[PDB]
Amino acid sequence: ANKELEEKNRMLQEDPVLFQLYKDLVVSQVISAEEFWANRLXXXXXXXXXXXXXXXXXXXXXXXXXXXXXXXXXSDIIESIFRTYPAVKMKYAENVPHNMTEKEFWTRFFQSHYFHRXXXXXXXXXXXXXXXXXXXXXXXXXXXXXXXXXXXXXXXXXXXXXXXXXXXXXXXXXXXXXXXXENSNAAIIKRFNHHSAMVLAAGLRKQPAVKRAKLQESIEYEDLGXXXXXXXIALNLKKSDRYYHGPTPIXXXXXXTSQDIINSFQSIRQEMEAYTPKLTQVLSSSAASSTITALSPGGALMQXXXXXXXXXXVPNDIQSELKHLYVAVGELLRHFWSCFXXXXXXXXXXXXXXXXXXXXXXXXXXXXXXXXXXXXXXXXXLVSHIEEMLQTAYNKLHTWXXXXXXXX
Amino acid sequence: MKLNVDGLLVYFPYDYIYPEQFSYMRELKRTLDAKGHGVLEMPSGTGKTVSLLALIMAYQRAYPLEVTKLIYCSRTVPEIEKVIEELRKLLNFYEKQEGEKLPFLGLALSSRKNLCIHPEVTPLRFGKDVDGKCHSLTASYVRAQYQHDTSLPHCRFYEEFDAHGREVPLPAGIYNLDDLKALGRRQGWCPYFLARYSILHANVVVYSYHYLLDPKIADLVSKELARKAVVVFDEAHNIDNVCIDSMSVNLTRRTLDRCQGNLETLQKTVLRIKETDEQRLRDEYRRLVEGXXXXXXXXXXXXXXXXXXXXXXXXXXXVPGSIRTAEHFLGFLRRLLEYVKWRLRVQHVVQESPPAFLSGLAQRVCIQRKPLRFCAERLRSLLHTLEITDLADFSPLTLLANFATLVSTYAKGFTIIIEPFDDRTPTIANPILHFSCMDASLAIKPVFERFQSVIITSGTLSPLDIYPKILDFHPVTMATFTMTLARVCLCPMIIGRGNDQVAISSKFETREDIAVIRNYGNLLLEMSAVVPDGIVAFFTSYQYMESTVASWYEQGILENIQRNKLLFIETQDGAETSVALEKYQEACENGRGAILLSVARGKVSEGIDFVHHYGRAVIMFGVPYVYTQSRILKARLEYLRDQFQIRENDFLTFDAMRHAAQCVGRAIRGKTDYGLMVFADKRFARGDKRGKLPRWIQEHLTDANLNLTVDEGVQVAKYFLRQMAQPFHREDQLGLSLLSLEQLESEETLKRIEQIAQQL
Amino acid sequence: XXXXXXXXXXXXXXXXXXXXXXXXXXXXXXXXXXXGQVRLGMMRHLYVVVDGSRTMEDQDLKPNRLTCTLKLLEYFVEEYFDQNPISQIGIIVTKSKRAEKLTELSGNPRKHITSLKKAVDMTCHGEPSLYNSLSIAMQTLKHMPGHTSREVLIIFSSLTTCDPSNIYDLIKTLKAAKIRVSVIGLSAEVRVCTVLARETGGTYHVILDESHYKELLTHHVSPPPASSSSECSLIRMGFPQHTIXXXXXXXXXXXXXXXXXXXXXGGYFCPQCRAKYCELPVECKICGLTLVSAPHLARSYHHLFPLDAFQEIPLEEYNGERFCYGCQGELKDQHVYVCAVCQNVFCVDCDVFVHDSLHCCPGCIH
Ligand code: SF4
Ligand SMILES: [Zn+2]
Ligand SMILES: [Zn+2]
Ligand SMILES: [Zn+2]
Repeated sequence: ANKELEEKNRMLQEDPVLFQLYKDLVVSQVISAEEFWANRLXXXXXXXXXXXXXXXXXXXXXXXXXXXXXXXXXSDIIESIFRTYPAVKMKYAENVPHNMTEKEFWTRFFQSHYFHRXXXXXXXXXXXXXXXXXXXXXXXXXXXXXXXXXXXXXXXXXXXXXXXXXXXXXXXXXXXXXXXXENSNAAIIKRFNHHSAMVLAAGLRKQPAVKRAKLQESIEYEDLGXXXXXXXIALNLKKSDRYYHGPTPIXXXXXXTSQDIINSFQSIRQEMEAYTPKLTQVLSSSAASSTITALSPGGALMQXXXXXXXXXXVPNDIQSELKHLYVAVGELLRHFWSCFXXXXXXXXXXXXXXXXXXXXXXXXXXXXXXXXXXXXXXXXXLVSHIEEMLQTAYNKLHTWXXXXXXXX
Repeated sequence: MKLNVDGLLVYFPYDYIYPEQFSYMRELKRTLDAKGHGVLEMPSGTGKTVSLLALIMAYQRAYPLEVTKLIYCSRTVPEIEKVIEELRKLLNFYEKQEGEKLPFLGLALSSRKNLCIHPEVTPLRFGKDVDGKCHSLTASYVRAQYQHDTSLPHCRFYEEFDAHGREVPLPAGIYNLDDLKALGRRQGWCPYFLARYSILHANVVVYSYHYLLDPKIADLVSKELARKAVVVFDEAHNIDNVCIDSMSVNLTRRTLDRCQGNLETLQKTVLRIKETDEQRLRDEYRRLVEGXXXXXXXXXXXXXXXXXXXXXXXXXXXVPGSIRTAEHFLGFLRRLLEYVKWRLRVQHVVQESPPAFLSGLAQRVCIQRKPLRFCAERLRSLLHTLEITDLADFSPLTLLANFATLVSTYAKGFTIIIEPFDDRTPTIANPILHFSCMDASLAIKPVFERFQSVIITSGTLSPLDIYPKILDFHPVTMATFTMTLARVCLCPMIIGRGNDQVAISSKFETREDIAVIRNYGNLLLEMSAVVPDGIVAFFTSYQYMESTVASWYEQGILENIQRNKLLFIETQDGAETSVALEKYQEACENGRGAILLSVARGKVSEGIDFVHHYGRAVIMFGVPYVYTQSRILKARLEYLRDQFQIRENDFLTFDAMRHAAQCVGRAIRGKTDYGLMVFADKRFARGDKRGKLPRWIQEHLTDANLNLTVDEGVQVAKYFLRQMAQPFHREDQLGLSLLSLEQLESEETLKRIEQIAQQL
Repeated sequence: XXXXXXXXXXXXXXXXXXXXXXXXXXXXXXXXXXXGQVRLGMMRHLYVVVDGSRTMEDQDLKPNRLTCTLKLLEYFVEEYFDQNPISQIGIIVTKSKRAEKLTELSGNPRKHITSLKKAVDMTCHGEPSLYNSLSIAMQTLKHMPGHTSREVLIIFSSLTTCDPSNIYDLIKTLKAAKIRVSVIGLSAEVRVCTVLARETGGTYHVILDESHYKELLTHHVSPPPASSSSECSLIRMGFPQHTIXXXXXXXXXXXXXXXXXXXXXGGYFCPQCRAKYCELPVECKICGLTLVSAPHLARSYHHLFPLDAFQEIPLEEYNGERFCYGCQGELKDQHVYVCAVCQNVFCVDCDVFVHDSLHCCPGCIH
């Protein structure tokens, strides 16, 4: 199957920048197309990671009308009927040309059992309704209540069930008295029971143990037993002084001998007794003139800073070149430093590292070719940052090689 | 937690209690000091089963004289399993505290549906067919034929239990139905007959109502056990309904046609066995003349069918009349069958008292009273005699014979009502015959005679003034326990006001009124848009739920309810309801919203309980009145006017409110559970109907909440859920609605618990 | 309909003042703050999942819930990047049974607040999807390194949690993938969000007011403590110095940027790959190193040697120190707050200022 081709293509189309990259790498003779599309897995799971289950009113969401016998084109409705009623699935397997069309087929779909909730001999959905009745009788006879373990067993929730002979309420189920509207109302009851059972089973994909389980569940009380609180692992820090003076490096802090403490206490207790000259002592004017000389733009504390001399000469097309280059080298170093970090000491990962080495060397060749084709226009714009990144890739490759040869 | 309950230590199987708990424990110490019955009412907040089993085990641990055996009685088999496992928790606590010095035989017991092993009986789904095949594979005579041959059918379970199993009592192990089946698999036995044989050695036995109150099943707890027995009913609202279901008998034209076919089959059997054998018929005539049909009754384990449906004190000890020759007894049943068939032919509703039916008998087909009493004994002895195998085939005639017994025994309390057509039928060929009873007291009367102290207990019982006035009942304690709360825990609202200001009701008597059903659907829609995780919606009748969910479809409502939550409508299949319940409980846990709408009479709301997040907002639609039923209601009400003194409009309101507050008060499990519980029609505000809801719901029914609108009720629901979805941790309860070890010993707490509980 | 009877009067001159003072005092409340000497998750890839449901358009708040929620998330991104600098945020709007990664996991408030100012203008159609939103958050938060307390915050309103698959196997997976999910809920308690919160490890909360919802988001600003499960690794870090255009660009390295950019003369390098970054702190886009200026470690040192409680006493009570040790002012109210270690005197203004902003006692420094 040509799946991958169609994926990498669809992407290249939607993502022209990625297309660019794909050319700048594969077409540039640095690596091969298979590797690039191979290790570039980034997509969604499914159309929505699942579909929309038939919530309810799958016949009555936009009922019988993609605007009775109106248009029928809603995707949620047709997919929910495809899940919900597999008799309609098999009928869609049968009568789809082969001599009817979706107009006539869905016009014969809004018939009884499906939109009107009736029960009668009718058109082409009659055998489908008979198979649905056989599925109900298989759920009732070939199957039963699974969790009839300690509750919900409505057939045998009475230890002594007899016939209609020796009782009081013997006129419960009458073999006579079958009417038309009454049987229709019972049919509506059966169709809604089956509809909700198919919804719950479609949203659910394919002994004393269960009985004691249901008994011990229904007996217990949440009050009269144990509590509901998980844990909290106590973090009692050992050496919190490492937190107090943090990652700041040790400054040169050498306060001298404690004789200086006594000397300084003496001098500053004598100092702050006699106080407040305000006119005289505060500023000499020559110091203020030298301060204005300093804060003027050619003196000290004006660092000749905030200059930031730039090289805006040929902006736009060189910016496009650098967009292509940083995208390409980002993908290259993405693969390199993604496989690189842990050595992953086997032969498959080392072979992927060797393919990374080949892509690295040809990437350096393509980068030198792009620098020669770009920077020989007006002699500016150092591209040497990309060469720093690729030189560090070169360096980690040779340093890993010497490290693993020491680890031989 | 080691409670002092004013005489005794009690090991409570949780290291915390409620104050309601200890009030209940005081009052039950009071009921077991003086040997009297007592009716309690602990609401559904506490573990009333936990407390109840704790104190009965405290007495049985502390006093081996007055109380021999506890007979718990909970009504459905999952509640049997729940009470057994809470007893098993308490024994595990009891053995953690001391060590293996337990000896304590807890024991469940239900039936051959739930304790049979045999892989040819087991795939049968029905009770009578399991009873028939168990009567096939073991009996009094098939067991003997196997005993002197080899290839004749046998279970290998009952035979091996007969070989060794009736000399080793079950050592001190609390057994469920599953554990008891496993022990039956293990050594190779019948756990059914093991359970029945080990009734004699137990200390707590937990079976159903119909296994105690039926006179034709409960022949297995004798007098000497009952003189020191404590019986505890649980969930005992419909005790009177269980009694009226337990002694009334329904006859149908299909039953009489299959009785005629049965009569011809048994005639042919008498002919061919007259061609076969004669000597045991001589022994039959001996044990009729000599004894009172008790010759081969000593070895009678699986030869017992349903016994005589007269009560334990109204049976006789005489010789069965002109009945003795089985040819003449087939003529006797032939006469009785043809007269009841001719009586059923009447095409209008006819009420009679049973002496009028006996006089119509004794005049027009010459059958007197005492040979009509002994018909049950005669058909049981005859049907034991003729070696016949599958007794399910003989279900109608036994019914008819048992019906004969009731007609020839009771009078002035019971009523024979003939219906040519039912109420929802009219003019379809179903003529049926209710021998209906309306004395509730005549079925619990031997339960109060034999037993020491029976304890009716439920979460809802209201009012307590009427259960002595129906059951011929005089208790020691008539107690109601008030819901003491540190957090509102519930709010009942009476949404009796439509959004158009239409009076919400069900006055139309199930014949649809359109705008009221519209406002019901609007209530369900907007309450769906507010409430989380499962809404339970009880209607009035299945015809009315049928009609309502019909007219929620033609009217454009029900798709919107689908948009908010997932419906699971009810049906009267036994298996479809269980599947709808299972999907309803798998939709309250897999993210979405689920809403179960049912009928407030059926089995959906009897056992199947809705716990912390399965029903948040129990929407009681309508006031549940028994409206479909016949003159059985009119006749039971005429009886309660006449011979008891309880009014018409009093008993109807009592019955409607016990069903409504029965179906509402299941939503709450503990103090840390919150249930919105709305009542939707105006009648619940009218003083007498509100006056018969229990006290623990009237306490939290505010006059502002009384007769809310739909949208005012929706805003009260929103404020309720927002104020009651916050962290309500255990530390908010140790003051008010919880008690520690050392919070009990303070006498101020004792003054508080004196103030909580009240009596009536 | 008769609230007008709420105003009583005994002397009626100061009694209406007493009723108004009781009402104005009952219209306010104080916060509940918790202290711990426990391990915290300080590198913290948090990931915000907002509803875009139908129930976002409901008007329980003073504007509709979308607008208020989005305003407090703008405040949340602001205070979270103001307090935890290493960490990151990603925003998913969950809309129409599908999940949409609206803003990817990054560490600068400009893109997130720009996207929220965009996301005011949305529609909020359909039912949410907790499955797909937790799936996208898991899909990105698989491969963050193990020492990161990977956290998801679901601001969740509606009740029908319309998933397309089973969401207990996600909770088992996210339990095993040591992620931590906390849900702030609107209008209700939902059992599935309760199971998700109590099983993944998070905390579930439901909203009364504006003020309570601000208290909940302020509760989720601070780094929540770690379980017994999360890895305690040692991430390799890089501390690049700032580099201006060296000596009036005498042999400089003129670059564009590394993530509409101008010609960068100088700035921040990297000590691993030697690239060119304008802003610090930024995770290395082509190496995997994390780059830290190191006051960005000092901006979150108060979590590790934390504060203590102030002994709060209202009455007069032995106070021979009449003036505030905070700012040298008299104590004209009946609230005096005294520290634990030094036991000096502080007023209410110094209380709120020390416990919210300065994060240290001024006495204990001396
Ligand atoms: S004798 Fe035992 S094994 Fe045989 S059918 Fe009866 S219960 Fe089952
Ligand atoms: Zn780098
Ligand atoms: Zn201090
Ligand atoms: Zn101050």
